[PDB]
Amino acid sequence: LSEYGTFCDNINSILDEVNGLLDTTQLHVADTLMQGVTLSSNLNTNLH
Amino acid sequence: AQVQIDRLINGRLTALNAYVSQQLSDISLVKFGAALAMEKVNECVKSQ
Repeated sequence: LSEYGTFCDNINSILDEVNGLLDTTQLHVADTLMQGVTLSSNLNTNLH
Repeated sequence: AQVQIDRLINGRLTALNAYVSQQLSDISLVKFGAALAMEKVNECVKSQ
């Protein structure tokens, strides 16, 4: 397998970049959900 | 020498197929990004 070792390096690198894209996408979705959100400190969902 | 060279041809042709597949996927992402940039030019720069 060491003669083909570049194939395993490319497979690992592509999966790592794909997972980095999923992490970056999840952060962007969370940022979109949190953008411009302002809450009262007095807000208690147990009563309200 | 034909047997040894055929092993190298298979490896190098597999390498090109893998690179070509990655390039097709990356250009699809670039086309999506370029459409977004054109939409941002039209809806944020030339108008609001």
